[PDB]
Amino acid sequence: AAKEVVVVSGVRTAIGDFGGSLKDFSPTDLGAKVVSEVLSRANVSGDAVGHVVFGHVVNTEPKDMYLARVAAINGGVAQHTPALTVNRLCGSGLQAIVSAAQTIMLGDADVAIGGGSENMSRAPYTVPSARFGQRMGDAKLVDMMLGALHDPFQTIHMGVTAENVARKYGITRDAQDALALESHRRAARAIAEGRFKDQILPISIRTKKGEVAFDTDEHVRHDAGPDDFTKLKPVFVKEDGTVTAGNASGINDAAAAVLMMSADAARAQGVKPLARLVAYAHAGVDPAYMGIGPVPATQKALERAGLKITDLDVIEANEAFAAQACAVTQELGLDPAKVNPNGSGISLGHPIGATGALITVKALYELKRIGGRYALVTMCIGGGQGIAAIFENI
Amino acid sequence: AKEVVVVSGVRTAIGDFGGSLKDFSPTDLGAKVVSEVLSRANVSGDAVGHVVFGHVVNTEPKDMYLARVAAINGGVAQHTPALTVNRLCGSGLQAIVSAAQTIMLGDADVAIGGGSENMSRAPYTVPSARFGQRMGDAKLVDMMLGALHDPFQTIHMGVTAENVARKYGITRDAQDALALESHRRAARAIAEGRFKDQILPISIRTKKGEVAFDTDEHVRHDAGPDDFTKLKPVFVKEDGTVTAGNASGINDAAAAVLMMSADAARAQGVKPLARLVAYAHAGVDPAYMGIGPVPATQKALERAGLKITDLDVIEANEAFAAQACAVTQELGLDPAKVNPNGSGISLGHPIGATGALITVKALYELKRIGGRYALVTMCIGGGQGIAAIFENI
Amino acid sequence: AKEVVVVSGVRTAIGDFGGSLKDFSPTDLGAKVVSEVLSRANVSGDAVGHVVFGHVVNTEPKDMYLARVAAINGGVAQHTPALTVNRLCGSGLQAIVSAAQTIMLGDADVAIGGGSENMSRAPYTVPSARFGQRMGDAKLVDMMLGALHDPFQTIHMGVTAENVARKYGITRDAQDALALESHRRAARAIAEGRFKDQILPISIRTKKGEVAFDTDEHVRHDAGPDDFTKLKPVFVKEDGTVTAGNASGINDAAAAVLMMSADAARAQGVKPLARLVAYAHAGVDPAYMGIGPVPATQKALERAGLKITDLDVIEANEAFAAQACAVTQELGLDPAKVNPNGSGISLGHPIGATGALITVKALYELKRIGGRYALVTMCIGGGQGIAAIFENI
Amino acid sequence: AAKEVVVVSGVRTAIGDFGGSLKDFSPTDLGAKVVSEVLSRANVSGDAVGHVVFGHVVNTEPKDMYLARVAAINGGVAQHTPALTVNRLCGSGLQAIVSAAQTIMLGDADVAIGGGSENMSRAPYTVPSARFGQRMGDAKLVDMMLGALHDPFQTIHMGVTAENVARKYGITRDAQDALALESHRRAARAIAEGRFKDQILPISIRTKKGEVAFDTDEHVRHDAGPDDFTKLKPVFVKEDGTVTAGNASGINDAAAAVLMMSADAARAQGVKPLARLVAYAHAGVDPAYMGIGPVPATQKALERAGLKITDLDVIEANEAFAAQACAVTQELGLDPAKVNPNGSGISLGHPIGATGALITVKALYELKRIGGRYALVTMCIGGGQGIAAIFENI
Repeated sequence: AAKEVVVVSGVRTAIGDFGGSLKDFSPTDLGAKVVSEVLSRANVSGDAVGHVVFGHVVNTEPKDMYLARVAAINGGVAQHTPALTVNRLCGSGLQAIVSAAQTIMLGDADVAIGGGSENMSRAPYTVPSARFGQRMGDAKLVDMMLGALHDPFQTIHMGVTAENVARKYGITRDAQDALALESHRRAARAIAEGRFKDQILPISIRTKKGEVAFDTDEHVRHDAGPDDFTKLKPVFVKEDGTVTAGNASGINDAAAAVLMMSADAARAQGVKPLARLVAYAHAGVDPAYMGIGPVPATQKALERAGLKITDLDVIEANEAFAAQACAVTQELGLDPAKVNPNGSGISLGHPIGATGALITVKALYELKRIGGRYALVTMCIGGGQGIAAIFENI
Repeated sequence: AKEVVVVSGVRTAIGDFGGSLKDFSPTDLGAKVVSEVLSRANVSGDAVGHVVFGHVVNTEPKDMYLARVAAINGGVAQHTPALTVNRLCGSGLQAIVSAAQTIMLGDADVAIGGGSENMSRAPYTVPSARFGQRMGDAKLVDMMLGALHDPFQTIHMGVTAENVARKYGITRDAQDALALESHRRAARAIAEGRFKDQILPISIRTKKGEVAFDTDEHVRHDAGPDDFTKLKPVFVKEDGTVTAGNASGINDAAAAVLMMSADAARAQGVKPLARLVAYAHAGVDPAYMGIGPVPATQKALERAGLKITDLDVIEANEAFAAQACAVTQELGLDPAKVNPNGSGISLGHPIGATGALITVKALYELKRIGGRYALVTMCIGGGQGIAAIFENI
Repeated sequence: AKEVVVVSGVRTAIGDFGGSLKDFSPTDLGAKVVSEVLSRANVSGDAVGHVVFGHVVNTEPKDMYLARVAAINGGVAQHTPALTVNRLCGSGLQAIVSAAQTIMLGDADVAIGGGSENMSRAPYTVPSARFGQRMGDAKLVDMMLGALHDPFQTIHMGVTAENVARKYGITRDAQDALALESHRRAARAIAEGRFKDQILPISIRTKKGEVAFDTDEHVRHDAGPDDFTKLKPVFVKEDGTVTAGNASGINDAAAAVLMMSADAARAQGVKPLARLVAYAHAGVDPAYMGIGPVPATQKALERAGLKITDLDVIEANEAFAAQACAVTQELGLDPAKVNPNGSGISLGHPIGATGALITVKALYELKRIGGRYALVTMCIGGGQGIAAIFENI
Repeated sequence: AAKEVVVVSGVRTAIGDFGGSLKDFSPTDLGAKVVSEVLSRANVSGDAVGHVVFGHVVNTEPKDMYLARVAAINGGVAQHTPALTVNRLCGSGLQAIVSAAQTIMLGDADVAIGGGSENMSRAPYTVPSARFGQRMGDAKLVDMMLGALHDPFQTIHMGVTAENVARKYGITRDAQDALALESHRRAARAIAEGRFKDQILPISIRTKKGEVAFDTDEHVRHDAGPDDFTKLKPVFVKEDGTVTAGNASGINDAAAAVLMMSADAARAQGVKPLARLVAYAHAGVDPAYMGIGPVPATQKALERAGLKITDLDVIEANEAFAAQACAVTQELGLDPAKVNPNGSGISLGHPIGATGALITVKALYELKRIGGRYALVTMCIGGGQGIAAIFENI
């Protein structure tokens, strides 16, 4: 049978705004930082890692095509360890964990690191005409960030797909604004109570005034009220819009990782782990309704775990758009009080490829905060997919 | 872990840098090979549990969706998950392994694994363009050349080939000898038609009319040893051995295989190419990445319960003659069974697709000669190797 | 106002877009023509009072220094002031006028006037690159095409040529007739050697060895009317008449003349080409810029006390057959005396240099036929014309 | 003989910082604004202009290759008026005035506008490899602003040539800092007393808070003291430097213009003019010592006017670098109290192609402020030139 997967350690950076506090840190720099820190939290030597897998979507420089391997080596993992970079768009961070968990389940590794890293502030422009020349007439610099945020089949912003989902599932503007506000208030409470302190790795940021520690998610508005979201205008369609800058996730910079071991290695070393992996599942949907991807993915994951919605103490379902996040909670019958209890993409940000690893970290630490048992991690995926994993606190 | 059978496979002909496939984006070539493998396996696009594609150099925004776009435009139903993987030069074989893992773990009964790369379309980036340069000249960065540079010492992959030539005693004469033979085996394979059945022709729009591109165009059909000894090194100024002639090209191509669980293949009455026996991965010193195949192959043979002499076909990519000679030498392989129809030096190296493409070759060679076991392995920039073993059936 | 004599002049052969002079920067070509005119006039580079050069499209930072770089690297002493002027297609003749003005006003006894342009090397700009684009695709702007667009209506200069064809009754047949004849006159001039003495050969580095570039390469030597009537318009989709064949090319070239006060020329025993009789400028509707030469020429003939029938040589640049036919028609000129050896359609239009270059032609034609008065005029994008009249001596 | 040239009107914009308040106004936009305003100040119809000449160095867009003609037409000058753009680097603004004055002197025009316009914030990057392609390996985006500030013969920054001049002419660091400080204090006094109000055309600048008037030279430090310049480090050479960011001119955005007429047209219309043109002169020098160009140019201009240094009531000599400006004043024997009495490039900025027209405006208004008679306008020129003009208040 398949080997049990234990998540022994996890960490994330705080999440930086677009053009904000992490804009000078490359995706391989952020990835190496979380690799070194998960190894130290698990008390695992860099020479004892079987596989490294990292999620990552937008290459900012040539090194990023080597991302998992540079993150591993500069993170202190020995050169004999294989390293893989995976891209399942917004779900890459969680995919990387599943992919790393699969090496353990199949007996190819006893230890594996799964992470993600993304720096959207550093997303590049391309010039397709530069290699062979344009010859005459104007050409373009192609924004690879906005490009990654366009559905490749209809060439519409992810935001338009969020409007498709609000329309189809009856998610009003007032519902989306209520979810957005509540996410900022939960995140601001979590910061004030220190709920994130143990799971965040501070980053010292070179400033002209001397070094200061970046250890707080800066996208969060701490003074928010209803009118900050009411006054805003829809941004992605000209007619009958509901999706705004305020009730859509940010675009952001972050990295996160977890370190996992077979259950037998974990036993024999005597680790005090975060959780075990119970099940995962994938799904594809209509690309024009990609925001509801978590629904079938979550259903299939719960079937594989032998669990029901009501057994979930903690749910991290990324708020890519309040339009889709509301529809996900509505179609699955979730309790909004248990979904994203400390905020999510709208308030903390959406550092694409890192997001799915980061919110796994969030779910596992929240399980420990409340003494819960089971957590669901799930996210929608551009191009029309969903991914879900269930973890058990142990 | 369930048994994985490879029922069908296909590849495009390999295009030269700036050549016949320069106008075909990577998702276009990926969609073509997807649609064709579905039809060769006679499998509904509604019956696929997972698509995984390897791809290294994003040429446009759509490429960040490559597997998904390849699957949808190739006729796979929207309900199928789709994943893009990057293990540099091994990405193509990785995608096959990753897709086979979904079947081994019972997450899918049917899976497609493939690779697609168009280096001709590799872009230049401008890292200062979003927030501005402000003052001073800025860089336009070659993402193709950057993909071919080791990220630790910022040296060309070719310098790591010189390192491997030093450490393992691969002379310049030894390299050009392999390079020449690779081209003769390829030209010989093209002439006997060995590649016909595995290649999907692509119609390439010319002013002269419609013309079908179905032949690997990197091959020198008139090659003699003199064409190689006259060239001189290009990666180290003095005391060098790797040249443009004994190193692979960089190229444009796509390939894919369709796989099923053993049960599903039986129930569908499909006559399969091969079965997956084992795979393994290895990490090595990045300065010596070209030797990656040796420990990968050793670990895979261990898991498969085989030895080197049980291998009837070996596709060990020729990234550089300097590396491939050393791989053969260290593993004790029979050069007659290693790349019997050429490899990267003669046929090309369309990186993210190569591992899938040479898997296709290896399976079709097994059928040509009636062999049993085939090894597929390659070196990986950054310092890895990947290897897989297949059994004809 | 003192008398201005043109003692010497020279030009390069005109290169095609992407052709023989594509590797010669504008300051390089400018320095060449400076050094040569000094030596043809036998004037020390220490004796020059002013250098003025016309130039429109900056190809690199040095071009913002063009006149100064051309003068210094051409051997003019550093104590000579140097000015770059831009009156678009008239810049070359403007530089001559501006340099002649320093002599007329007694600010200098010796002055060089010239033009230099390399359109092949015209750059692309990135206006968002300094402070960044932030979000959304950005533009790479073609500065060559932008130079050829009217800045008021953002239409190609060719559309203004269609406007001129409408208003003045210039048929498509009339245009191709001028275009064909321009090419035959040029090929005929090249064959008799009319251009030999005025052209400075430039050695152009080829893999085949050293080869001398001394012949205007835009000329079709085998031209018949059929090569023009088969092409069809390119600047308005329907109801058009201007084509690639009856419009000038865009080209790379440099030219210059050296001038002196009458007294200084006498004292130096130099045998001059001609004297400056008069000049004038005109502004017109930008949508009809191609008719600019007509009022300029009329005003210049007034100041010179001459009429159209006193002109033995006319160099009226052929920007578009549609415009040049109308200029000849409105002024009542004899087509036999207008561009007797071709002009922009056959020879090319290296814009900032053209006005200087066709001044050179006009003066050398006066010597060839023993004529007295020559008119030099051209149209100017944005809606101007410039004209100058010279007297052989 | 040559016809007398009367300067009837003049105007300038305030001078914007690099990336500052004028960064969104193109050079043809600024040029049209000053064209329309000089015409209105002279009470001259746009249909009665004989020639327009504008100085301009760095093309920011295709329209700039038509700069004088777009400035003229969009400024309200009739389309029958010829328009010329001139480039004599830093001296282009004054050259444009001389060139326009020459059309009057030679009887080709009775009215002529001479101006300059530059927007360095909008100076572009080029990509020489874009038209025909780079094929392989990295390429460059070429900074055309920094390129314009490099000597084309040795490829050294103008700042290094300023160090050549300080060395050769014995201009110490303390002298350069004293000149720099004094320029900011004079400029700040001029702003507080309103000395610039009549000569500046306000520009309404679209801001999110509503329209605000840009009418004050923003480069000026109003709170400066000696230590702001002492603390700074040399910027252009590694050894034995004296030239700093603080004692070098800024790079800037501005436009200016004057309108001139033959003396007979001015008489017959009855204008109340600023000044008459007395003489101008040019000079070239060693490109490596370009900063002393104003010395021989000023000497030759004074010879042509039949005047002496001591007849000059007002001197506008552009402070490109305190190193060169000090040497110019020292070699000509000028009184520093009469040179740049209200500041210059170091404190107000150096909007290259506009600078020479702008400081003509400054000199003519200062003549009126003090009832002086003769003003010298002079500037150094990259590549090694100088230009000078003398005006008489009438």
